Amino acid sequence: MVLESTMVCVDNSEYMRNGDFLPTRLQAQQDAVNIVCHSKTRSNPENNVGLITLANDCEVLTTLTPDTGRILSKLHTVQPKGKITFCTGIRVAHLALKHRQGKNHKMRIIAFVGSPVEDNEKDLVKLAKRLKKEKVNVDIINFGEEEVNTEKLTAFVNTLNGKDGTGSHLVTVPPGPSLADALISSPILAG
Amino acid sequence: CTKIINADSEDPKYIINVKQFAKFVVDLSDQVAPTDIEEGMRVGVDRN
Amino acid sequence: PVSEQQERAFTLGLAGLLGEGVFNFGELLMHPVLESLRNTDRQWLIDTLYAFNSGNVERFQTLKTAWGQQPDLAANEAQLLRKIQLLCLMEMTFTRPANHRQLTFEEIAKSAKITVNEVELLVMKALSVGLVKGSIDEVDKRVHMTWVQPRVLDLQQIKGMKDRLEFWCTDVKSMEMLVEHQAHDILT
Amino acid sequence: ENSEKIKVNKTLPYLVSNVIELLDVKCAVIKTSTRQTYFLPVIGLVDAEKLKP
Amino acid sequence: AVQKVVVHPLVLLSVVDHFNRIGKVGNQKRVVGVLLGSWQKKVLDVSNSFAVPFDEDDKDDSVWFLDHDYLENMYGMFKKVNARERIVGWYHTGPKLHKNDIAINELMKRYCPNSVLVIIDVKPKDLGLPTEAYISVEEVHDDGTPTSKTFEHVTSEIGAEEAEEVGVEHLLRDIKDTTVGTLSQRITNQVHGLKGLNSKLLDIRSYLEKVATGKLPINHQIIYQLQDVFNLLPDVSLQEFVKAFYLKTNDQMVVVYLASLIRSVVALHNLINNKIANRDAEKKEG
Amino acid sequence: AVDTAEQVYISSLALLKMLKHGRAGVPMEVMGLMLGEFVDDYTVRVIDVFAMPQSGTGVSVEAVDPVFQAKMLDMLKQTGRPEMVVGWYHSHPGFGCWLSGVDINTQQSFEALSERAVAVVVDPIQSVKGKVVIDAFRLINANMMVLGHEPRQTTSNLGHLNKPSIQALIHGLNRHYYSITINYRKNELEQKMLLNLHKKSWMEGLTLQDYVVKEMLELAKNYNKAVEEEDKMTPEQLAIKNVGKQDPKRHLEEHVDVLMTSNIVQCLAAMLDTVVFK
Amino acid sequence: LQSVGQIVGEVLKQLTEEKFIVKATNGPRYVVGCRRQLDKSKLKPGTRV
Amino acid sequence: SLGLGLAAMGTARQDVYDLLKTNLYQDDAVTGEAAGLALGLVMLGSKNAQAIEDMVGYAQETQHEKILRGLAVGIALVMYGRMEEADALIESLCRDKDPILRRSGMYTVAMAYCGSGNNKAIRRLLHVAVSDVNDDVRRAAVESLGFILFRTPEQCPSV
Amino acid sequence: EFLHAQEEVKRIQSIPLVIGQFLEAVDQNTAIVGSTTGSNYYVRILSTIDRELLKPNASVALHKHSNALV
Ligand SMILES: [Zn+2]
Repeated sequence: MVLESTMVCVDNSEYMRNGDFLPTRLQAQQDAVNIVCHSKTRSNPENNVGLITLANDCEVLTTLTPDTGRILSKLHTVQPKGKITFCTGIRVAHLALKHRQGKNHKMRIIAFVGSPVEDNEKDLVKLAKRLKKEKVNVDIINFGEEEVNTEKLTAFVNTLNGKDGTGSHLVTVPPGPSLADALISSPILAG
Repeated sequence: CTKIINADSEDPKYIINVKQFAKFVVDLSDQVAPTDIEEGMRVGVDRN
Repeated sequence: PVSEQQERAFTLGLAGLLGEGVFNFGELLMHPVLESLRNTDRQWLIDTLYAFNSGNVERFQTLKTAWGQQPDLAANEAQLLRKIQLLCLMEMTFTRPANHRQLTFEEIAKSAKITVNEVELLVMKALSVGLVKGSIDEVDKRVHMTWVQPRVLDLQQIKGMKDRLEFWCTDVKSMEMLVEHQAHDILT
Repeated sequence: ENSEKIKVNKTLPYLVSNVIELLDVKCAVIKTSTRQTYFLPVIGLVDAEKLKP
Repeated sequence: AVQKVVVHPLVLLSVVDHFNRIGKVGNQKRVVGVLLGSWQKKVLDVSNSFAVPFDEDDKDDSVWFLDHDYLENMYGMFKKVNARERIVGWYHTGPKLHKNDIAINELMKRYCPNSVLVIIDVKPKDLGLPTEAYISVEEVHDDGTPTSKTFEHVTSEIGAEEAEEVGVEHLLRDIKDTTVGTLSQRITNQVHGLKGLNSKLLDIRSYLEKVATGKLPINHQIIYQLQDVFNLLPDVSLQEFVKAFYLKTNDQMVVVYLASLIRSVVALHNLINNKIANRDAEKKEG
Repeated sequence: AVDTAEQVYISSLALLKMLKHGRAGVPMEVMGLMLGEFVDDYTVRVIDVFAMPQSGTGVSVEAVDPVFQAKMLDMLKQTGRPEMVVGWYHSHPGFGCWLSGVDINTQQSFEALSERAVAVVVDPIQSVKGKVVIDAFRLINANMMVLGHEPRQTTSNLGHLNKPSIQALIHGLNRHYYSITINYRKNELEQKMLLNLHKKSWMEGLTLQDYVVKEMLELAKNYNKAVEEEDKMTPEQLAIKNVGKQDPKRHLEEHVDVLMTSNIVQCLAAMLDTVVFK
Repeated sequence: LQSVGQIVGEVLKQLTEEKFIVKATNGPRYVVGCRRQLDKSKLKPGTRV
Repeated sequence: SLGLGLAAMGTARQDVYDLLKTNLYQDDAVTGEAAGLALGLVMLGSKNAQAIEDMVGYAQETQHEKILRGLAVGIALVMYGRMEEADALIESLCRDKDPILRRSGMYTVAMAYCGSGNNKAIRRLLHVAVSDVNDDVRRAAVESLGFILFRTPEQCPSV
Repeated sequence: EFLHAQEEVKRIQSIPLVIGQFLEAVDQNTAIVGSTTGSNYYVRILSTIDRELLKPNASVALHKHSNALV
């Protein structure tokens, strides 16, 4: 029963309203959260899952909890419209994992990007080097739309996991409609 | 000492008038037989 | 759109502010975005609008206001003339507190743009509006009145600085020190 | 609330007695068998409509 | 809403105890706790309160975390202790209000329909009262300020408790008319002369400083409107207040005289009582 | 293995919470758990107190909820530092401070749980800042009765303990228990904020506007002087009286200080008239 | 559950605006003081309280 | 420790001072109170700034009152017959919020001015006994008045 | 201290007082009185009250805890 707590970051935006992935991108994002929460529950019952929108407002939608019932309710009525603000959300997610009293549980972040982020690449790279010092694994699955090639995120992931680091997989949105199961397989195959 | 006036189904909840105090809904004591306690019977209830 | 808003402000500079609805001594008139757009509208008309509120009678500006916008001004000229006379009465008390607030009947006659003999009758009408509760003496028609509400303070609130406030407060604490010096042992 | 209700009925100071009258601000006045009258701002756990003067 | 904000003394101490509890880390620079109080009437009275763990970050004041579980579990357990107790707002230290406060306020608004922020200062100074009351609302400014969403100051008061200063005031206290007019006048001159001047001085500095850093010298109607209300008296030259002569000056003499004439009679009673006390009672050679 | 006149230090927060919780539950004798610190046998300080949710059973050990204690402790761990509870604090309204056989049964369980197991008995009898009806008691073992109950290495502390002595009701049930001295825990900034919030806040200290004054004063000054005119007749009687045998003459009517303070403070309004304003 | 009830009594007389003499229905009489906005005009003696 | 300090009183040996510091740093107040009295005896009359600094610093950081009470006697013992050398320390102890430190300050007035009728020592003692609310501090001040006036005991009853 | 103690004497009177009827004065500083309960008690008269008022049975306020003639 490996102990891990994951502060996932969901996305709610006009981009998320687009339904190219599955019937709706938001529904597909909810499905992706459902599998990861189930996977954490299979790995350990005590595992804590918490999520928050990284768009416009980046607070805590749900405090990390072993029970997944709160996670499902937060996914319901997510309401999408805010422009993505990944930099504020990523900083909040890393510190929030430290905030949890049970720091013994392994700390991981899974995020969904629905829109291009208007941030200096150096600024996110500086956050990524700080994230590397924090040594908390972050894997991001881009959903529906993303900055072309997620170039800033690819550099951010490399800065986050450089020098033979975890190299947590970064999933650029598959072009056009993507099956949720196709999205789920890459994180299950490797972090 | 107090005087029983009635009894109830399931938990008996016998209600007793002390003699001037009040109608007290007192359950039977643990070390007693429920059959031995009877309606319309004088009984002794510990205050504490 | 700056030009479209300047065109809307051209109307706001003309009929919109010519309307008796807005005359706030610059509460809206001195607001920066509209006034800059109203710069495209005739500057003299824009000045005349400020002049009615704070310049009061502004007899030269009164000739100018007819030039600034014949529409609206001509229709409400009698009503606006009454409004500037009321504005002049409010102006003496808020702008000048005591001393200069007291003024001759002839100045009020110029302020109401009426004859000095007529102002003996006219001051009563201006006093009648009673927009602000005050005390008025007809010895020289001096004001020295009580409550007044200014729409906004003139200039940079120079009166609010050491010209009136703050400087008096500095004087008080030195006198407070005099009370301490007078009775230090009693303070214990 | 049920556990407290069971304990209070069982307890000696329950003093079960008739309500003199029913009042509204939802309120009750009870004369206990001790012959002391108390007005309760809240009528009680049992329904106000259910209670009868 | 929030017409007045009485804060109970127990809550006022509770903020200070929390600051000591987190005194080990001075990085936070403020203490944040859920404020629980009863809306019995328009008056808001704060009652027993608990402190939710919170971190404020200097990085754009966007890295702010409030634990949903702590707020929910503690509030429910505290509500079980008092039915009257309900979330009524939140309390923070850090006397200068951080920009992050409005974002924290939005979460606070969600928890309570008409919540309030109390900026209690754990380190007390002098003048006024420790708690500062602010309520954040969204509206359209009549003049036309964009957004117009800001905290609004509300009146604040101290709550009533019994046997509370036996722990503290018993050591000192001065409940008598002996010090009235002996030191009480000194305190008012000390603060109205200096503290009242300091706020006016802030506006006089603002004539250029508000232009330099302030919202505007010509801004917030009450800057001139309230100041003009304060200038109910003219402020300069003729004044017509103490210079009334036939009016206030003549009255001041009548009352001062009536008050003074008692003192000549007062001296008579005190002097003769001393003469009997020492001239006869002390003089008993026997 | 030897008891002493140990001192229990009550933090202001613990005392304030206990009386407020007690006042709310005075009819139902509410009980709570005291989050004290066992720093050493000689000195025990209760840094914090928390109120148990009202329990139907009473002040009994059964009433205490184990689940509530664990969850409350977890919240204390996350925010600030938690401390092991010294003992149970509770209110007995009928008898200011007293001990009961029911109380000893809970006290014994707390004694088994730890050592000092201090028990506090706050009550509705109160004063604005001078009652301290609350008292602290610790049981004495029957086996320990043969041994001296409280050997004292310090005479002065026993003398301070002697000043409270015993209460007549407490004396009735004193056997099998020993009273333990309670003192306020050191209060510094905590004392300072309430001190700042006393004359300035609890008492009237507007200060900016702290300084009737000329309206009803004329009535009060005339009335007190009239009372003096009648009262001064008694001193006139004493001087005329030979008073060979000492007799009470209703002197010290005074009111001179009351007249002096009222007339002078109102006359001090001259400072407001020409100095505080213009 | 929090509410603890109130003794029902009749105001015998108004001793002072602050304190009114009242008698409890059972019989012991205690001088008592008004609470907040108790409308002392409607608290005239002969009113149940 | 109490016996060793009394036996070594006035020796001012570094070894005894270090061992007394070890008992002081043991953090047990009952043994520490004995160590605190001993620390004063060994350095009695020393006017050692380092010793006074260590004792005052430990007293500030010592949670237990019993250690503070023993240390309070010790601080007075180290400053013996100064007559003006420890006046700044005496002011600081009186200034200190802690009552036990103020009691040490009254004791410091007595030891520094032992057998001295100096008005300055009496004046500070006079103000503190009236001003300090704490009874223990007030009692300490009266005890101090006796120590200073042993040399002239004719006026000792009148005060 | 004298002023603080004088306030304390005033304070005992302010708290809610049970109504009582004076019956007899055994000596100055003591009295025998019957309360609304009626039970006769060896209460202590307060120093401030005028003694002349005490002699008629009249009505005397009793401190709830003390039963004294407040
Ligand atoms: Zn008990």
